[PDB]
Amino acid sequence: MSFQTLERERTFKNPPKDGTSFPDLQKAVKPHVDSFNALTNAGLLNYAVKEIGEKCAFDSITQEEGGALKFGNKISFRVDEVQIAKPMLSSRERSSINRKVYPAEARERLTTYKSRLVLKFSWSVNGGPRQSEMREVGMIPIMVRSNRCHLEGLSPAELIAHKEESEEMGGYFIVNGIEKLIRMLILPKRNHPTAIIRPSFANRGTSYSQYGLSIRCVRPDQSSLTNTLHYLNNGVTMFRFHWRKNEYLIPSMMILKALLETSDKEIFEGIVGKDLGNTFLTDRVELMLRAYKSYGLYSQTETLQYLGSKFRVVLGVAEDLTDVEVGRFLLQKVVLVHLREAKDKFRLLLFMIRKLYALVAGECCADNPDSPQHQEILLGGFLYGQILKEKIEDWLNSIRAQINLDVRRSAPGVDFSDRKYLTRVFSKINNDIGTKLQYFLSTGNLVSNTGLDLQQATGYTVVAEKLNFYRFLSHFRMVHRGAFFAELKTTTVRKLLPEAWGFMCPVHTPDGSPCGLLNHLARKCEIVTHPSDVSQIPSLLLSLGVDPPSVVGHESGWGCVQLDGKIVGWCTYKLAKHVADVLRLMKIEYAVKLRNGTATEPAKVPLDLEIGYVPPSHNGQYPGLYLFSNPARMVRPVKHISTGELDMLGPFEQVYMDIACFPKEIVPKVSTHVEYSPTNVLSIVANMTPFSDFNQSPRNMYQCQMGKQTMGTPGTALRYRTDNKLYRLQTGQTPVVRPKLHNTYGLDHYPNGTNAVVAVISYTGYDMEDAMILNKSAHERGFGYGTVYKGESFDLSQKRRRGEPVVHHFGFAPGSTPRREWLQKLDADGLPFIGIKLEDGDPIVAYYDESTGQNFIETYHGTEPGFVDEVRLLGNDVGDSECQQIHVKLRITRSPIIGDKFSSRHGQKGICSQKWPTVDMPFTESGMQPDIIINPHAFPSRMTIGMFIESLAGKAGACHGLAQDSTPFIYSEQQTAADYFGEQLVKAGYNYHGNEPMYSGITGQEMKADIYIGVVYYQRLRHMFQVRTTGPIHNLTRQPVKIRFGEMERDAVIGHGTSFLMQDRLMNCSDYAQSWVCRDCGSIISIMSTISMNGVGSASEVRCRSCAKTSDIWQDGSGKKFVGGTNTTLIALPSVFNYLTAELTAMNIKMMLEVK
Amino acid sequence: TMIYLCADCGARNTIQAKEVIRCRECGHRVMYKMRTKRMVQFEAR
Amino acid sequence: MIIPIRCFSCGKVIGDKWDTYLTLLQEDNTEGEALDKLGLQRYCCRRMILTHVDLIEKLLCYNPLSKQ
Ligand SMILES: [Zn+2]
Ligand SMILES: [Zn+2]
Ligand SMILES: [Zn+2]
Repeated sequence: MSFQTLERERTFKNPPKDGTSFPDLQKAVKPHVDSFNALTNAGLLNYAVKEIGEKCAFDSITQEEGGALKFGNKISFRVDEVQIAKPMLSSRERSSINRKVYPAEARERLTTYKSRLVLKFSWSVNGGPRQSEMREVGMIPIMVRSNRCHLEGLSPAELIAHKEESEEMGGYFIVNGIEKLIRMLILPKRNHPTAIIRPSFANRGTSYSQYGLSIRCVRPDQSSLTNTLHYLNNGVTMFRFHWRKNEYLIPSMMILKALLETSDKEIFEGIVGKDLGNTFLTDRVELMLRAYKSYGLYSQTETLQYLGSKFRVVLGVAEDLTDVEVGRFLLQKVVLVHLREAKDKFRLLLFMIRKLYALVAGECCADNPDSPQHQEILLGGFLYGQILKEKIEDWLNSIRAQINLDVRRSAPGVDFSDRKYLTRVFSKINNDIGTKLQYFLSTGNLVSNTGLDLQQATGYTVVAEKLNFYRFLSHFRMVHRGAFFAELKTTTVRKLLPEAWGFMCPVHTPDGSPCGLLNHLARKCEIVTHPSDVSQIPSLLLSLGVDPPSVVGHESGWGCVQLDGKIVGWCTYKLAKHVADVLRLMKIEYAVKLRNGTATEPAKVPLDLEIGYVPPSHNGQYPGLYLFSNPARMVRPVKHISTGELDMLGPFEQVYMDIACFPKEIVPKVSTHVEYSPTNVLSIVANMTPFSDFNQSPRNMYQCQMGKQTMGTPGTALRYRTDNKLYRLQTGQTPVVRPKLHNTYGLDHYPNGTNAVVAVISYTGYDMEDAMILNKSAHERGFGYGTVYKGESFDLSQKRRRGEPVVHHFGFAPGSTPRREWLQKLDADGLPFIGIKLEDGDPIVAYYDESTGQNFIETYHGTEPGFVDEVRLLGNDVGDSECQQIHVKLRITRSPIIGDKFSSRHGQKGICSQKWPTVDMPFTESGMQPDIIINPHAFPSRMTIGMFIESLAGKAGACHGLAQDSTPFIYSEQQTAADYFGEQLVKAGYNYHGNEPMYSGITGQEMKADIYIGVVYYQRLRHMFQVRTTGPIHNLTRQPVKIRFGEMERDAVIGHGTSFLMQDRLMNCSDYAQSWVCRDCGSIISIMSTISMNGVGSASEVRCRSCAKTSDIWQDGSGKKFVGGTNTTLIALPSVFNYLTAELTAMNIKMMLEVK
Repeated sequence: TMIYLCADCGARNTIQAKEVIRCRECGHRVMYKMRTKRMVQFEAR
Repeated sequence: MIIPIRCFSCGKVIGDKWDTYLTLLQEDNTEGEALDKLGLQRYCCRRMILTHVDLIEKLLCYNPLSKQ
């Protein structure tokens, strides 16, 4: 492979008008963007609002023995649908062509990127009116590039027509200007009953035990709620769940007989109907039926009414209607919300308690919720829709509450037929929610009356920190488990349990405390987000050899098949595996058809569906076929080996699949799948690593974590970036050694370092302890040239607290103006010259008050010479606003200075120590000086052998002109890449071991030993002093205001036994003071200098008040004569002790220190 | 007055202090300041 | 940004040699070793005009003083 130059040039020169040149990137960000689309389209929100329902309000007449407390004027209202239009221009007309607002502008004017939000409100007057009307409830953000922005479908060309870079990605909501983002978080698996064993159960429900079973059941609008099965020691199971952030425990048997008009014999024959008289299952089930019988009732309706009458309070249901319908409300709304047919819910509850008991007796191994097996992902658009629906419902409940209080006062206006009344109440409630979503996206704090079945409730959003492009992408693709486990330091999930191969990268993970917690996805692993119809799945299963029974069609060796939480049939495990194989085969075959010319019918068997065939084994997972078609699942591709076609599966079949790593590794008759490539196991940044399969893994880990913090280009369209701090390096080039995907992924458009002439040699003596040297000449010649962009804005509204209108205006009050600094910097508008050098004590901008008519000023907080590259007059609003916001983008220069950090792409960080003179440097027989000298004392104990490999490869590819490919897991132990490059280089003419004979720069005569020289890719970091002789002292305690010395240092100095040094550093240098004391009374505050004795005469000899009562006598500042209190002396002591005495006197407790 | 640049339309606007801010020819509401000729001196390091 | 004249390692100026090397790959059908015709005997000042990114021809299409 060669560097695509003519491609790159005839790319840049003419931006493509067809489409994005780098589809892999758009695919890499595909999660969030498709989340947004599936939100707006794909009938997602309409499902949420429909399954919200409607709210009723009326005039309640108390029953007062009536039993049916009557009420006539009942209004039941609901929203028909949600309409999200494009973000028009600040909609209200401004006498201009009302156009759209591209997000670039929302970045510029530093404003959130919002679009109007419309509801279709519907009525009912307890008749059948149900007329409609649209209600605006504010404006909510929109994500970039998404299905409701003006940037989707756009080619890089018109993206350049706007001020977004050629390869815009989208994926962040622009709030206030700052790129916010919703992180991907891991949840358990959807709707699959998981087994659980955890001690935390038993200590709370003491009759319970750690044995348990749960399921996170989810509605069609993706609104999951959980409900756990608690197997208690007596034998019954409690049906835990959550509502109003509160746990609730109702006996399983209760809800069972309440679910279906069922006879207890039907229960017993469903639960254990098999192997008649299985000891454990029989006796436990009996105990359960009996313990419920103890108190419960018999028929279904009695239990329904009892339940409704028991739970009518926490329910926000219609108060007046009835009581049994309350129970049905429960049974429909909480128990198993994913399902709809009560009989089917009942069958599954049976299967669930059956599996639970099997787990009780060790007949099934414990499911691991701490494993990507039992886990799926939350997207952004999905949680966005869920919280949106939540606010919808709170809005409905608020307006219902307003109608209710409207009735309740006496009868101010009570006419649920006049639309005028509805207008009045609509105005009565706060009709903006868009600010609520914008608020959360700014904060992340999920303020909900219900946790939405989510452990943690804070920190839900990250900011798309564009410091570096890798930081960018990694921000998109990272996932996290939640600080609820971070507070827990254990050998728990923080471990890399080996179900991630090809799913989430092994090495790509920060170090420190959040090490292991947050892991990024692998390279190719996608998340299916668009479900499909599966009706032909039960049809095909029925035709295939299973059947759903009505009376128990179940026996011993028969396994159960699950369609994403719906029992559909049974078959022996041989039939189970055969069904699994034939079904995937149908899926793949119809896939290769629909992809190509073959007609694309509604897919019989779509690719997304995962066939979790679980073979049986003792003390293993509860065996059972498990078909899943739910979206939001981890799904990765490989090649099915029987055919030659694509194959997709998730982290449920992995643990049971023999997928070969290599076409070479396959052993026939068993291995049924082959990896596309081992590449497909790593993440993006970790994959973009020369010979990453060589260095000891911690090096690669530092490599990812630090390379995400590099001083490269953060993009191309910088001119219109309103960020706080960006970083750009001036002279960039692609590496000589690279993995191919660095060209594929279009990384040619964000170089992050250059290619240095590295020579490993212990020559100078300054480069130990990992240190490094920088050739002076190569440095002045334009080496890694750091350029910081620090962009500050100023705004006048903040200093307009209240009471007055806009008063300040930028510029100068007409008349006088300071020239000594201001007119030299400020142009005339109070705004500085474009490109004028500033310093610290320097005005930046000038506004004056109107009333006072005096000029104010703004100084440069920063403490390094900065210029100004551009100033921006932000239109404050829609229009008709004076310029109340200005934006200055200061450019700071940071050449490579002593004390800054460099690092190759192997975690080999170094520090610019001395910038050696270019002539005192050694040289090759060709003579070019080593631009960078590193030490040989860095490679042992760091195992960075891939560094040497990269070095040799660079030395070769540079000479020949080759873009050395270094993809991991190509070179075998047969021929080492060492030998391959050794051929390359011996062809170049250089040494085969990379050595080269060098002459000492300082002595001139050659070294006894050849020296290792190559061409590494070096990027610069950005992580890179306060003197205080004296200064301000504190207000209270006269301390130098906020360097630290003490409280561990004290141990040090007293360890040396060096008292004078201690009293010197901590008393003398800190706070030294003279104060008098009354020697007799021993108090330090009753002292006072005597007052007005005579003329200047002698000194005013201080005296004591406590020790007191013509020359001896004296007076007071108020004139009170006194006498005595003579014995007074002067003592040195730190003033902070004086402060202590003060605040201790404030307690009436005081010490009486004496003196000699 | 002051002379600025309509961001999109690219049109000199000649706006004055205490004024509604927008492009006069196209209506845009974001404008940069032009770079006047101002003596600045640099070292070559 | 622009091709960094006076390469780091070598002392040879190269800033002249960018478009003259570009229209060698472009229309001369020779591979990167056209730089051998340029006279970069070393590899040091050689690896610049080889793997230099000329990003600035894409940054320049961002004049807000485009008047259009
Ligand atoms: Zn006294
Ligand atoms: Zn305009
Ligand atoms: Zn050179």
